[PDB]
Amino acid sequence: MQIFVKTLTGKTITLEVEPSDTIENVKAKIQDKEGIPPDQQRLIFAGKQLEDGRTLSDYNIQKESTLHLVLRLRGG
Amino acid sequence: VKTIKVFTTVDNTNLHTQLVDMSMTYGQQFGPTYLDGADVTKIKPHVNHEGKTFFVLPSDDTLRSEAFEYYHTLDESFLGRYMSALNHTKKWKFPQVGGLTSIKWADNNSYLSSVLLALQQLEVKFNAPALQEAYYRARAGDAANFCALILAYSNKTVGELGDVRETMTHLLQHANLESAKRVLNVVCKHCGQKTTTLTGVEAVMYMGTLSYDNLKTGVSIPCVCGRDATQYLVQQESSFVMMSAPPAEYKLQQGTFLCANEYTGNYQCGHYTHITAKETLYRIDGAHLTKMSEYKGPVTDVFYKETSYTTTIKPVS
Ligand code: NA
Ligand SMILES: [Zn+2]
Repeated sequence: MQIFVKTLTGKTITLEVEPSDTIENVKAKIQDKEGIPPDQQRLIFAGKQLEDGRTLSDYNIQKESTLHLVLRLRGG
Repeated sequence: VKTIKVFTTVDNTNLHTQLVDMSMTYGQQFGPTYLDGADVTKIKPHVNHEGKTFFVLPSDDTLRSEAFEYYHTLDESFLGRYMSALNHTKKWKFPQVGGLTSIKWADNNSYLSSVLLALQQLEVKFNAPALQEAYYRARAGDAANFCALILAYSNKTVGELGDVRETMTHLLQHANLESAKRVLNVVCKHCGQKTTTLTGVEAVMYMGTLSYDNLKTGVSIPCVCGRDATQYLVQQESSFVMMSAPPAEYKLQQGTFLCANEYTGNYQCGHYTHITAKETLYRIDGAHLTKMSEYKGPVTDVFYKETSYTTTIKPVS
């Protein structure tokens, strides 16, 4: 299925995924395509934080869903 | 064989009597061993150690049980990481600023000071005895242990750059949020209405807007049909909410929020300060205080008090 990932800069990344895929796996697809390291990536779905070890299915992320990619802050 | 008597512990409550050989290192006897945070594994017992309490790694069934009950983790690396952090955090200063325990800046700790400052303003209780005990001490101004625990629970080291929202999320996994509940509706002009219910940590966190009012009145979100829909809060039961967004210019006004933090910098490196609403606004930067009637800057998390909220919005006809 297709999902979309909206970046901070306003780009929409388009991914081919399955409900069973982990969030970590989705981050890996983002990385190959946009060069964003997974350790920086934080995926959000309608305001909810998504966690690496959980799956798209766990969050009821279905076809044509849009996630938001935000970035970890690096505060001293 | 010459010996001294010492006590070992993983929880500082259950003490285990030991006789240690002066000719052997602590590492030869207990494995990793710490005295008030300091790693003494490589050294031999000293006459001055007589009767003192040492922290050790959980290396038998009893110690593992005691560590699990105290820390609420099964991570074998936990105590070691906790002690490693504590050796540094015991050197930090914890001034009272605007009536709150803060942290004087050191070791990239501004994100930790903002976590600590915010927690003290929330009606929140921890489940893990290690956190209960250390948090109580932190409220009292003795925050070294609590700070080292934040680092250990977050899997971060002293000096590592950090994210207040992420750190809060880790900590709140150990908080009693069993009755925290959030109901959200999403309404699309074409697709109609969908409702979900969140509990625990997910019920009190949000990433996308700083404004609690906005969550109440409607946030524009993409719909799977390709149009925009409106997400809004139907019901909230919790003692607070934390509303977060990527840092952006925002105005904090008196009488409208509990406390907040701002992040100055970029995605490579930034610095946090805390804003608390008292008789006026107080901006707290470690040991420093600046009073102000309003704050405009790159706010990234805002906290609001709550008890029970129910929407006035009705289903579409
Ligand atoms: Na701070
Ligand atoms: Zn729709």
